[PDB]
Amino acid sequence: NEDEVNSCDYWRHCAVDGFLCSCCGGTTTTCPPGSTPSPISWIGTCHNPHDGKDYLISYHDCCGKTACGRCQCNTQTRERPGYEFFLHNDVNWCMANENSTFHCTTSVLVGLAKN
Amino acid sequence: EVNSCDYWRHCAVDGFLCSCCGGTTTTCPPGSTPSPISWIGTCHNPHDGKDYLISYHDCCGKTACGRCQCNTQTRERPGYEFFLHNDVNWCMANENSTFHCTTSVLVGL
Amino acid sequence: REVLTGGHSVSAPQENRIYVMDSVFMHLTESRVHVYDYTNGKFLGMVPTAFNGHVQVSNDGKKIYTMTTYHERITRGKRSDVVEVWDADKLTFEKEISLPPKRVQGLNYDGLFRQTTDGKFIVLQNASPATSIGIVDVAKGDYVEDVTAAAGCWSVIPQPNRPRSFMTICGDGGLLTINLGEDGKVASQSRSKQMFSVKDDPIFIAPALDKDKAHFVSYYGNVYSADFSGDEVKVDGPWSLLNDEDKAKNWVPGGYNLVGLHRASGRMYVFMHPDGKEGTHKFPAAEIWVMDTKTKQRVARIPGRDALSMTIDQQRNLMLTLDGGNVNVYDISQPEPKLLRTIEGAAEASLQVQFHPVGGT
Amino acid sequence: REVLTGGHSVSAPQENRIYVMDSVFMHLTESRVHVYDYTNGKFLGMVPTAFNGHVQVSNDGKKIYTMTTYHERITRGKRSDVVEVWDADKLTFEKEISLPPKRVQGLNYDGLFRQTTDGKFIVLQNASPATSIGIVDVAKGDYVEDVTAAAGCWSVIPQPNRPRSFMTICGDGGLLTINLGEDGKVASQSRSKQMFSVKDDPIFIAPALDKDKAHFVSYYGNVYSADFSGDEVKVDGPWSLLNDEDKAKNWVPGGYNLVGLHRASGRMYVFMHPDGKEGTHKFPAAEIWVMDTKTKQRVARIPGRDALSMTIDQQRNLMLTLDGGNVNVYDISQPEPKLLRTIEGAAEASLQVQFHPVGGT
Ligand SMILES: N[C@@H](O)Cc1c[nH]c2ccccc12
Ligand SMILES: N[C@@H](O)Cc1c[nH]c2ccccc12
Ligand SMILES: [Zn+2]
Ligand SMILES: [Zn+2]
Repeated sequence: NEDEVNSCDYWRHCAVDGFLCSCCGGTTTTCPPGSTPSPISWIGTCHNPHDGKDYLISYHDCCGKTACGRCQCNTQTRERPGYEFFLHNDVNWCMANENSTFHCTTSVLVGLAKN
Repeated sequence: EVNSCDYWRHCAVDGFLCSCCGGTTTTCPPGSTPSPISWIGTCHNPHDGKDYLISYHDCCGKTACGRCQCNTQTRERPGYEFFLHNDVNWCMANENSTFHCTTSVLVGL
Repeated sequence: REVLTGGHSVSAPQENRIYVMDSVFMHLTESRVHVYDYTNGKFLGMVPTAFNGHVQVSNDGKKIYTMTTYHERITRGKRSDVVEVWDADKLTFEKEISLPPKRVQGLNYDGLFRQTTDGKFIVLQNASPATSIGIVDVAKGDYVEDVTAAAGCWSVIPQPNRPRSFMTICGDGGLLTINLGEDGKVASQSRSKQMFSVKDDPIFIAPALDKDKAHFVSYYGNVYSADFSGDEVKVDGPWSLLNDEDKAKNWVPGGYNLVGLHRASGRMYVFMHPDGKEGTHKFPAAEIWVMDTKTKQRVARIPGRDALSMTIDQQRNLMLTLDGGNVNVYDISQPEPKLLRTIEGAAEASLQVQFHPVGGT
Repeated sequence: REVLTGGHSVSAPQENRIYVMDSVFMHLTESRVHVYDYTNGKFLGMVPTAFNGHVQVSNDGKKIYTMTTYHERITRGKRSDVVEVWDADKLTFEKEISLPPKRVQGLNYDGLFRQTTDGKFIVLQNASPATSIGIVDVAKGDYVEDVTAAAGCWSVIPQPNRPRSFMTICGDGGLLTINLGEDGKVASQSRSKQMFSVKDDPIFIAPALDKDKAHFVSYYGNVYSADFSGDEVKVDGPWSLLNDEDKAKNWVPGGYNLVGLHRASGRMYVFMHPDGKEGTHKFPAAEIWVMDTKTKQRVARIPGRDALSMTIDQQRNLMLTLDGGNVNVYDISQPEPKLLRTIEGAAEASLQVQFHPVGGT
């Protein structure tokens, strides 16, 4: 449901800080045209209500275009400060891209979490 | 107010008033460069009931001030009357043309 | 389980796309083009355009052209003025074309960044404050001509009936026509008779452009015309947009890209407001008036929704209007425009919207 | 008759000045620092900081330092990460210091861009994403050391009692202390014993910093301390911010630069909100709590005004708070803070405010 995935409350968006790519001309798992996926990201686990399982989500950014500005989220479930760096979302996960300009952020399902 | 777009001498300002940006009507905010050229307007001064020629110099080389945005158009004309036109960047002849704010400089009657 | 990928094309067909040029004046170094689907208001993507970008779409619909300025350190360092060619479907950068450091920095009037009818040349306004028109050869990716004859003139009006001719409005109230050779250099030129009094009845630069003629509205609500169907441009006017009741409440035009022409019907669209006087020429539309250019009579008047700029699609009989942030979509197949939808928050500070071209003519 | 002049200094004395770091997240390539007079709310000037700038004022009060990233074509082209030195009174650029292309890009926590107490070195956080702490010799205009010993740690807490020493918080729940030599290169270091459980009681990075000790608050409302009166850092805690009534309402801290210490009194200031749970650690303040760090009891609670970040001036006994756009000025000379004024529209998206230093170095 497009409306549903475009909400900060959608289950897999539980540690998104940035603009949802699905509102920026992309989808939950594809960058808007002309923006580049980040090879690195912060990660978190989000509880899936539909099956009651926790999933590891990789919060990759799309990079190399200026701020999308749509559907800004600042959710912080299980987010931790930078001394747990890959759980931290107050940094630009485009930081190692060929162009680090932050465009939007995605929530990519990796697989089931460890219980 | 002098920080209002309704202030008499701001009658052809398209931009941010420098007096709201750390400068004054006739001084650029610190670290912004005065433009040598400008658009010109004629504005009525209520204090003495006379029209004055006003030179709308910009201050340049810093990004947009963002404060006290005005879009007044008294005696403003299109680009074929080039120096009466205020929809172009009057920082264009500066070393760095990034637009910061607009001043309202009294030339005379 | 999933992998984030790039390389994707715009999700909606070209025929659904519009381009909202967001100056982002409050942060003008981050201007951009927002691409929207006009049928449903969906945001499709964007092209970043640095400081005070300008945009057009190639006549064949394959490419987006931007014009902008960079500096090595933004507010200091060496300047680079460029045209960029972007793929329209992938919204990716393809090519930079170097310009001399004098391209116009100004609000997004259509006439500052245009192309020849044949699509082979981009034609742009320079102001440094020295004025001329610059010519870019798209095929070669080169700046090829600087039109000195255009000093003291402003803006580019392509002639749709010729492959590589355009006009500009001169400070003496006449028009200059430039005809380019196949190399993009000036092959010939001509000056019209005086069309309007610069002091007494200045025109807005935005043309209501037909295939072989253009109309212009004045600060006081008169209409002037330039017919370029023959070997030389023939000028006429004024006729008034205003009846006696109109004049009594001081109705006049106001806006930026404030007029349009529906070529099949000859209807001209104009943003108008009451209580006109010195300084109101850029006021938001109280109304849109629809004028029959053959009969010289108003055929409709509708609420303006505070619009400032418009554009017309001939093929689908559509008019878009823009109030700086929101885009209104109108069906103009009938004399009374019908509002279809409003796209809210399409931009923060836009004075220009354009349709993706459909067909190639 | 009048002439436009430039070259002017900031109109208010240094003692009146504050710095609001505006990320402008919606247009993050046009971040900037806004300079305000806290006594009257007057806007004094600004320093542009390109993409996601960071800022601090030199300890001697003479210069403003920024850290930012440029690219040759903003969204493409070669990257330049830099520190810039700006004159504090003229708000003009003086020099650029080249950094390796890994300076931290992130929100403006104080600890990402700091200086040694002596002011000789700028001390900045890198992430490639491997973390290290970069050292810039200001006078030489050079990046002189990369403290890769801080891998797996985050943020810089200068020791205010030593000239060229700082601490960072590590993934082992302890602190790492670095002492620099005369040229800025690492001379010695030590890790503390474990201060907090990373899994069970994570701390906010923002220190409530005394001259010889730092306090930290946790996601669950506990307080930890690191004492650096000597060369070995001694750690303690937790003690709870919360009484039984507080616990019953699930009060917890929340914010960014969310704590402060008034050194003369030992009062610690913390942003708090009720109904705390997982995910609320960045929520705006419902209240500011004022704690006596010696007695470990709350001495005041006041409305938080939705603040997220704060800073303290020791000599004038002031606290500033910031909700993202507005700055509140409080007199904290007594246990109960007194609201003096609010500066509205100081920024569009700021999480950091700072006073101009007044002590001297
Ligand atoms: N998900 C992140 O890349 C979006 C972001 C959050 N905070 C930032 C600070 C700077 C740049 C990007 C970000
Ligand atoms: N007073 C002018 O320089 C401000 C301005 C108006 N329109 C612009 C377009 C581009 C850049 C600056 C401007
Ligand atoms: Zn679960
Ligand atoms: Zn008068």
